[PDB]
Amino acid sequence: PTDIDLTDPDVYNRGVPHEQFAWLRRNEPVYWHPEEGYWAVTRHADVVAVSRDPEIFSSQQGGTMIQDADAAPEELEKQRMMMLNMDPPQHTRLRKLVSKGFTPRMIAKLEDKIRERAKQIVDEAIEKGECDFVADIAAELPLQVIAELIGVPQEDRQRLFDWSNRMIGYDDPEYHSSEADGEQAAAEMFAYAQELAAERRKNPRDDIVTALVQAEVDGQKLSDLEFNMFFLLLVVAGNETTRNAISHGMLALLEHPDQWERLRADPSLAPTAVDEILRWASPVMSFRRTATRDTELGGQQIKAGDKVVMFYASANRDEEVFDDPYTFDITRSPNPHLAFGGGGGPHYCLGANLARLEIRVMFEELAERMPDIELTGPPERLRSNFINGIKHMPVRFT
Ligand code: HEM
Ligand SMILES: CC[C@H](CC[C@@H](C)[C@H]1CC[C@H]2[C@@H]3CC=C4C[C@@H](O)CC[C@]4(C)[C@H]3CC[C@]12C)C(C)C
Repeated sequence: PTDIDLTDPDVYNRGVPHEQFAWLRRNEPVYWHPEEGYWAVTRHADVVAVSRDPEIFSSQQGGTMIQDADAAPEELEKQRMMMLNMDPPQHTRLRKLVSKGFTPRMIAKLEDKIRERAKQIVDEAIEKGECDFVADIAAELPLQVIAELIGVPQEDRQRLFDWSNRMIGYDDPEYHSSEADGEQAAAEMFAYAQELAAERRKNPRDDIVTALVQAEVDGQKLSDLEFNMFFLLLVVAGNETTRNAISHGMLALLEHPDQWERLRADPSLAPTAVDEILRWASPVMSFRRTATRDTELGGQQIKAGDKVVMFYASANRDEEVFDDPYTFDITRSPNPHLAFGGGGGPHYCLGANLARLEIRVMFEELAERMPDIELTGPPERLRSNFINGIKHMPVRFT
């Protein structure tokens, strides 16, 4: 087709450009886009290869955002204490410090409380009748859960939601008002997080803030900025990913009504349904790396300093991996999708167990309760070159 600029948010205004991805996978799977420029990596195996080699494909050298913020090097330095933008050994140490609360056994203990919240959220949405599926359901469950898990009082959860909207929504006019919105949001959140850390140091609780201030690995503890940036990461990741998998998942189930019928008849399909909802929605569309040295990928020569972009949404339609990839099949198995990153990468989603649980519980509850969910208008996409997000989705229940 054309040589679309896949770092341009407007390219995604009418949905994920899956035909361009499909053409690239078949014809130019490792493709240099000129513009200085970037390599588009669109095949499943190549995204896996890039992800599992941080020595060659660095997250630190040029950060992980896909658009050229090169001549503003102050924004790279403002984000370099983000765990996402660290290479080993720095990243290894930080990941060990923060990982304890997200092991499967730690996440498994949350299922009953998550289920209680999802049941109440769905109940209140059903009584409301007409509502926004995002604000009242898809956003509300992960927001309540992430507040309770972190240790933020439920009364303050709306501040968490507004902050993270301002931090990721820098390309959407509704979510942000000026170029310093996210920086100011970060300053406010850092002040809030430090208050919480101070309280839990004096008086520990069973929450993630207490786990973080108490954590100690190899004689190391979290510094103030390390704590602040992980607190931020948890809040934003918790509020800007799961809700989009839920929104796009509900949309796909309504757009493929036979699949929704079968989930409501057999709720034991929910685990595989979650993975197909993640493959389908690919809420995190892409992440960037930078080649630390000359190297070859898919028979293509990548130089030191070259920007390399992994497109997870393209990999999640790779015909070599998924049979009939444009079919939404909630029983698809196996389903080695890359929605959480390439398998084998050191940055593979720390919250993957929590995300799956939240999505599974929510759609179970939406299924067990069997209201007739129906769209009353077109969903409004988030303007972004990074998130595949739904801002609003008006629906009617029963
Ligand atoms: C719900 C859908 C989610 C998706 C699709 C998603 C996607 C991703 C992706 C693609 C990465 C980077 C992988 C890589 O670079 O190799 C990542 C990293 C990460 N995610 Fe998730 N995520 C989700 C939910 C969550 C949640 C709920 C949390 C925590 C509350 C979370 C916490 C993190 C953290 C801390 C990292 C950085 C790990 C590191 O750098 O070592 N994520 N996520
Ligand atoms: C939903 C995806 C999820 C998390 C990715 C987040 C944590 C990345 C995305 C956008 C970044 C911000 C951009 C601009 C600035 C301004 C700066 O002054 C302070 C740092 C800050 C807020 C950056 C803070 C970090 C942000 C939110 C998954 C994939 C981990």
